[PDB]
Amino acid sequence: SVVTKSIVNADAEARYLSPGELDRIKNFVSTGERRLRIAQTLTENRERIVKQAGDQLFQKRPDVVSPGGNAYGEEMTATCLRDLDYYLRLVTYGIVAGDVTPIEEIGLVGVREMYNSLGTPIPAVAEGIRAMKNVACSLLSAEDAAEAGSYFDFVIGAMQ
Amino acid sequence: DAIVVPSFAPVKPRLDNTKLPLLSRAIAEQEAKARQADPSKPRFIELG
Repeated sequence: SVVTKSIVNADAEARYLSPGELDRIKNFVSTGERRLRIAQTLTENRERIVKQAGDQLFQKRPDVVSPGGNAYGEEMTATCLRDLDYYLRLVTYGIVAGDVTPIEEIGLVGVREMYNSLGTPIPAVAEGIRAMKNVACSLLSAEDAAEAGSYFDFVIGAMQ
Repeated sequence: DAIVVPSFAPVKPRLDNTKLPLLSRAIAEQEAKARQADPSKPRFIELG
């Protein structure tokens, strides 16, 4: 969160929270309700967003869903979409927190280890998260879509 | 027999406001921002 990140950096200095840091907390706390609304819309349409992302990701990269790929068969395809759903849940968490530290902790640390062990192609996962970004942004208002794009962008940037 | 203070005459100000510096800045801003794109709205390319 904005609060914990500011507190941690202030802790490094051991100084009590600087006036600018406290003002940052004031800004974040004041805009929290709008953040809640963004997360609410994404979770309310969580099913539609995730399934559409699956359609678009498979269409960009048919090879992942082709025979001999990780997402072959209904069960394997469903697990791929479950991963997309997990990352959408993480994105809503990150929106509410106002920082990307929750997304990083839950899902992005060591993702390359996990996914190549599973055999899944990480760049294809990145394309899927990009599809999630586009779908969610289309649902969101222009002001809301700008911030949600940043939270999705950390995920795709880590994936690379 | 004359009245030194006949009555106090109203005056029409010479300097018209909404040309004064502060309102002029604000009038420019409201007009220009209205013509520009609108935050927090789904349809913005439709509007003329």
